[PDB]
Amino acid sequence: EDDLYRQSLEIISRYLREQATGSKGAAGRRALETLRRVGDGVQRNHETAFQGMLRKLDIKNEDDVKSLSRVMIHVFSDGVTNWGRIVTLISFGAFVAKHLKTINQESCIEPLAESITDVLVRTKRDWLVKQRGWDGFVEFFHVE
Amino acid sequence: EDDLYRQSLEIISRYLREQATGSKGAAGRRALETLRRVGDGVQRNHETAFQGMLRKLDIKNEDDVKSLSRVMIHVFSDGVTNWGRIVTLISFGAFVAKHLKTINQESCIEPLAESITDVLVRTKRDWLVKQRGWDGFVEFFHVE
Amino acid sequence: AIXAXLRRMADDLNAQYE
Amino acid sequence: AIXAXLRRMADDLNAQYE
Ligand SMILES: [Cl-]
Ligand SMILES: [Cl-]
Ligand SMILES: [Cl-]
Ligand SMILES: [Cl-]
Ligand SMILES: [Cl-]
Ligand SMILES: [Cl-]
Ligand SMILES: [Cl-]
Ligand SMILES: [Zn+2]
Ligand SMILES: [Zn+2]
Ligand SMILES: [Zn+2]
Ligand SMILES: [Zn+2]
Ligand SMILES: [Zn+2]
Ligand SMILES: [Zn+2]
Ligand SMILES: [Zn+2]
Ligand SMILES: [Zn+2]
Ligand SMILES: [Zn+2]
Ligand SMILES: [Zn+2]
Repeated sequence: EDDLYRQSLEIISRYLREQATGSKGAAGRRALETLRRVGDGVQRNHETAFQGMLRKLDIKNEDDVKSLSRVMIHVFSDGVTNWGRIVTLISFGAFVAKHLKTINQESCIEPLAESITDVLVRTKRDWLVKQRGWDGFVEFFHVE
Repeated sequence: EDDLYRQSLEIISRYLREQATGSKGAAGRRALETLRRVGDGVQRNHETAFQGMLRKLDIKNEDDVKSLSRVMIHVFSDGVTNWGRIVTLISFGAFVAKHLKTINQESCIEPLAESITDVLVRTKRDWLVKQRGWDGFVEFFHVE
Repeated sequence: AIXAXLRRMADDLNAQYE
Repeated sequence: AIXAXLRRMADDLNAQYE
């Protein structure tokens, strides 16, 4: 029933699977392309930091898919919402998804994608709607 | 271990129980007094609206303590956080607690208080800390 | 709706208290 | 910490994109 939820899950799960495996509507297409360009950039620029992060989380938890969602909740806990945060969290999700596949090629990224989508859509719904959803995301990052 | 959580739960559970039953540190004392004055005011001014609200929620759900927490999540879903929202949600919580006791005098308000406290502290922790926590709450509403 | 019309009374209390 | 130092790279990306 939830259009925004399904759309978001489609985009985020597709990105995480592409990233984890390394192989590949119109609004969704543009969003995914933007996510690829910006997200691959976050991962390139912050690879060292991301590597440092995932280990710490692993020592405390891993095993629980919910590890990432809590990190997301903490990021947003100062009451600020922006697309930089949203794309950075998705990018870190892709980094974690890559790691999970590296350990086990039959790992599924779907629970991770759902976790990320749940936080964004359920807890930031009206912000997303006001900001024109995934269309706004594309327009925020488009340069030329 | 979580000082802010325990402090918040103390204040919120005490208010909900006082409201529901009708009978009665220093930082906690001031917070509770402020919550009484402002919260009783919200309930007085918005009694009709609150009555209208609880029924609708009852038709869809009730029975689940989580009904209120979701309402809270939706209120905050535009990415805005302020003390007016926090006190209004707590006040509506007290209105709901009163209702639950009216139906069953042995109803416990604790799950409701924990639900409210979980959302505020876990999802708004850094905002609360920046705003000086319950001290800031008192200072925001103090007039004379 | 319940959401927006709690969020009316909350913001328009918040903005009584500046 | 992990939280604040994701929230560094996110806000200081957000404020590249104005
Ligand atoms: Cl269907
Ligand atoms: Cl427009
Ligand atoms: Cl203890
Ligand atoms: Cl949540
Ligand atoms: Cl100060
Ligand atoms: Cl709602
Ligand atoms: Cl954290
Ligand atoms: Zn679809
Ligand atoms: Zn690992
Ligand atoms: Zn799966
Ligand atoms: Zn809404
Ligand atoms: Zn105590
Ligand atoms: Zn009832
Ligand atoms: Zn109980
Ligand atoms: Zn923090
Ligand atoms: Zn009012
Ligand atoms: Zn960066």
